[PDB]
Amino acid sequence: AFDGTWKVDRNENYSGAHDNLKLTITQEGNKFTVKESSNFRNIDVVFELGVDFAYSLADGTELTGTWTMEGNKLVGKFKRVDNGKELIAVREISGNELIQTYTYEGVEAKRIFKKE
Repeated sequence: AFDGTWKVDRNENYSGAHDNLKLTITQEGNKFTVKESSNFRNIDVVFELGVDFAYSLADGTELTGTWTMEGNKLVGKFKRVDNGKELIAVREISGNELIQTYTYEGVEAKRIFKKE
């Protein structure tokens, strides 16, 4: 749980570099980075667990939050004040994988992926 790579593997794969997600988390003593590979380069979210902070992410973000990894959960809350105004990731490792329910202004947008 939160210990190794996750997802995606489209054949050998050629060049180009296109919307190549993949998760990979591996806590190591309050140091869990998450492999939020998305449509904003790979980009990682590093820090030391229950480590609050105002950290940019996509040169036009302001994800200010605090992930307080609780074993199998992912409580905290980051927002892009400037416009997204909320892009939490309320979530817990469903079971042999994760979703990531981006809690946004009232909605529960869950992305459905997993692990490899």
